[PDB]
Amino acid sequence: KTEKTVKDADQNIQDAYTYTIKADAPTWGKDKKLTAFRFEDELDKRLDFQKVTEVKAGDTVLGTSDYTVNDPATDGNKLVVTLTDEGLKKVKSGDKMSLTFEVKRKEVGNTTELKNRADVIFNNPNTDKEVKNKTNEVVTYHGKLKVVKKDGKEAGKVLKGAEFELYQCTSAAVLGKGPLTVDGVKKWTTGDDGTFTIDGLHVTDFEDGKEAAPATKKFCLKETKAPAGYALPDPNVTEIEFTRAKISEKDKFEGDDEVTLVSEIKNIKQGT
Ligand SMILES: [Ca+2]
Repeated sequence: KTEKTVKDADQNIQDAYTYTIKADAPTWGKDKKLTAFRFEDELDKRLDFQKVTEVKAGDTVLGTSDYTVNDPATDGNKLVVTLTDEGLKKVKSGDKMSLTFEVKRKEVGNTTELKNRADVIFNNPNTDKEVKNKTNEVVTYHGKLKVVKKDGKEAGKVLKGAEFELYQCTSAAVLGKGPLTVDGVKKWTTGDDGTFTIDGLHVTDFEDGKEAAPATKKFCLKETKAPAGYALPDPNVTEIEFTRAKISEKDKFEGDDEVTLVSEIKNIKQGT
């Protein structure tokens, strides 16, 4: 069957991840040859194609002379991987074709979901007819994380200058991997409105194209520096339940839209 898979677990915005397209080549006798075979994939506009990592015909790993790659940036983000005449010679009747390529998601954009589907288009050597087989659709979800720094007492007082790191964690008491780099940044500071937004993070409840198995996967914000005149909170680690359903909630805080999770973190004035 014609199948698409995505390997994206824990890959945030601007982290490389991969798609794989698998399809059966047609069958043909010794008196014929495969005259055309290509993969096509309309990449979501939020993706930046990086490179093809592998093209295989059965167990044969193809080389760059065996296929051509277009430039998705100049073809409306459509990727086309076409077997050359040398590449078509390496294809055996009924071979399982495979294409793996790498992308980066540039931003969350207007939906947490980012879908992908592909087509395999070839000439059937038995009839010389063009055949087009579409894959299933796979989905990758990312959301924005907005942090709003406030004074624990004085309601409505937002605080500039608070500094934070981000970690993977099982809980706020047990930090995992980090400080994480997200789109070249590994430390964020609250601005004049007491906020910053991390655009963006991989959701925890869905990964590699399917629902995640029940697990205690979370993100944690570590406040490393409090605003001037404020004591560093204890605890200074805030855990975030960064799921599709939690992100989708809206109008609970300023800037709380369906693609952003808003986390309000309190600080007590130095000397209480
Ligand atoms: Ca929201």
